[PDB]
Amino acid sequence: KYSSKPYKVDNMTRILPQQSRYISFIKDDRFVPVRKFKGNNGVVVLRDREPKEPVALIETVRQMKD
Amino acid sequence: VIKFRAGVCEYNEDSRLCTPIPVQGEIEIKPNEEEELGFWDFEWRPTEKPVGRELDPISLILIPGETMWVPIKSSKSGRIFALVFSSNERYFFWLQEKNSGNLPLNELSAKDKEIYNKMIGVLNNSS
Repeated sequence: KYSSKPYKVDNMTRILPQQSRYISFIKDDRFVPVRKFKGNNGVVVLRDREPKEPVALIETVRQMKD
Repeated sequence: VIKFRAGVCEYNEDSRLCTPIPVQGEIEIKPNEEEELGFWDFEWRPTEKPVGRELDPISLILIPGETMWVPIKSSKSGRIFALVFSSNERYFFWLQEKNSGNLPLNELSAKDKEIYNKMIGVLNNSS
């Protein structure tokens, strides 16, 4: 395997620790954190951007059970 | 007690025509928690909360001797349930299953004789 220029895909994609390093922060993706430098493994954090409107939502299991 | 399926539309009233939106929702008929009110209540099942509007599991109450049953208020759409209130922020319903729409609609919603014996009987009955 090797590494190349990252390209955009849909939501809910499998991302390895080498795969997340190429994630770029662009206002099109609505990434505005406090750390501003990310792409390690695990779960990231997205700070509130515009309080007037939400970012987006996807149907998950936690929404129904919690 | 009796399961029923319906939906909601917007609040804008101009020509009395409200175009339904594919919003997932369910309403159930239960009198009360302690049954101390004396009349059946119309609630909203917490199914989905689409973004872009204000939707919450809010209940609804009916006042006997006031609300009258109109079979349809709309000349374009069909199966529009009309419950007239006074400044109560009316919530319009609609019948999910489609039994009609290919014929002119005057008194037709579900059945002329069957529906007329439901909402009128519940209106006069109060506990």
